Amino acid sequence: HGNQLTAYTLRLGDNCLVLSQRLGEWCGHAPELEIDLALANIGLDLLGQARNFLSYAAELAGEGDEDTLAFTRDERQFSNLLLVEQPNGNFADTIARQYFIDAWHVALFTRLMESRDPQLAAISAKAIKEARYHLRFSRGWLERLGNGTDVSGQKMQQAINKLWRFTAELFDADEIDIALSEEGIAVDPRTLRAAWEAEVFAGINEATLNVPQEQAYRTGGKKGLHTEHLGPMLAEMQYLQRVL
Amino acid sequence: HGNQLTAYTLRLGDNCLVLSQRLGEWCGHAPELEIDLALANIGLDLLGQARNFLSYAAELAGEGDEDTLAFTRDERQFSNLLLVEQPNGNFADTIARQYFIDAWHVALFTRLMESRDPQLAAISAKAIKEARYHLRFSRGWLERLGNGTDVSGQKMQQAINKLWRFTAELFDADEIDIALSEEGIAVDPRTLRAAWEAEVFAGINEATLNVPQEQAYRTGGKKGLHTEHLGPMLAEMQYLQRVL
Repeated sequence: HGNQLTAYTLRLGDNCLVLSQRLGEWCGHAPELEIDLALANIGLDLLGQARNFLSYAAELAGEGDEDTLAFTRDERQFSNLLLVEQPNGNFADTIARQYFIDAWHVALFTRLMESRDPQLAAISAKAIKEARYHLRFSRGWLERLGNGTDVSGQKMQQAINKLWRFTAELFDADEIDIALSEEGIAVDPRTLRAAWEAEVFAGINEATLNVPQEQAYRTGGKKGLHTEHLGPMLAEMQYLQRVL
Repeated sequence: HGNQLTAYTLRLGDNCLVLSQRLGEWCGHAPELEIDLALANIGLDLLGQARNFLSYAAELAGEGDEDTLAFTRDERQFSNLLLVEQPNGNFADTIARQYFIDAWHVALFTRLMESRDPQLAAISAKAIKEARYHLRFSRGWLERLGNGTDVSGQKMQQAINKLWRFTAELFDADEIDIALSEEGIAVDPRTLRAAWEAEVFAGINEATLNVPQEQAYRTGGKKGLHTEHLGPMLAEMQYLQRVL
């Protein structure tokens, strides 16, 4: 059971760490200073939550710390969702990725605040506040791009379409999710789908765009099975740790 | 001659290119937003200078362009001074590195703008203006950190000390320097020491700091012999070219 809790805690931290790294790559390349500052702020919030989760996972494991966990594991040991390791692409692609994960975070942390694990509950109490601001930002830009010129609307629709194949993974429950949720410790991913859709489907329509059709999807992140993008990203992250 | 002019032009381009990438790594990590934007600006100036030099070198070589030069060369093919490939360290370490190269650029371009080579003269004529701003910035921060906190003057002195071993290389002349300077095209590095010392020594003492004592130094950059730091840097550039 200790291993299950460690793995659960670590994957939540991995999601934050990986996304944080992607947002960091935007620094100095955003369309405006305002956007550049917002993305850096979200990345910093995510890095902080990554520290909290990894720190707790190292404690549970009885060895290492947030740094050993963040910088000494190769992709096979990373357990983040595939959605956060995807390339930044254009601003629209980054906005779609952010909105999907932000809506997920708000739903997750809202429920995880009730966790019988006091540390997970405490972390969620702080993360929920950050997630709400992220969502306000990502949903706001989704709306603005979708309601802008048809060209920006097309770019926003395309971003939504290409990243939709990574949304289903957010709602599948594995053995760890099931065991820990029956214990009132973890949130059953399956139970977050309704809240996510209510937010996302509404946001997409209010941006005057279409919700993609459900199709076969990509998965494996929580089991250490990733896309070709994570490896290179981790090498970069580890390098930046050495030089900066 | 053709090969020497190409090598000379490329080396100046490499200095700028390598340093711009290091400054780019400071994005979002500077002490304050103002400093962050300033470093990002210097880096962009340097990247602009790098394009001019590399573009010219590619022309001289009658093959390739700035992109193939910047991205298809391994470390043994790079010709930047060792000082610019050094890690950022803390803000003081970055200020020492910047101040030393800015003083050098001002001394060099002030004279190279009178090169028999019209393209080098033109590039230098534009570069010197930018270089003056860089120097004001770096010297300004040197004076500011040196005369600041006890810990600041301490970190600044340590920054000066650890990078001093990379300053002598800026003044050694090789076969290319000598041949091209005799043709009135290049500036003989040995003749830049006087101006450089007049600037840097004054700045260091004005900052209430001590000029390190000369001793054995590191060199080889100009002929493709680099420290352990360049290889990883190039790998990072390659990565960044792929991701965004």
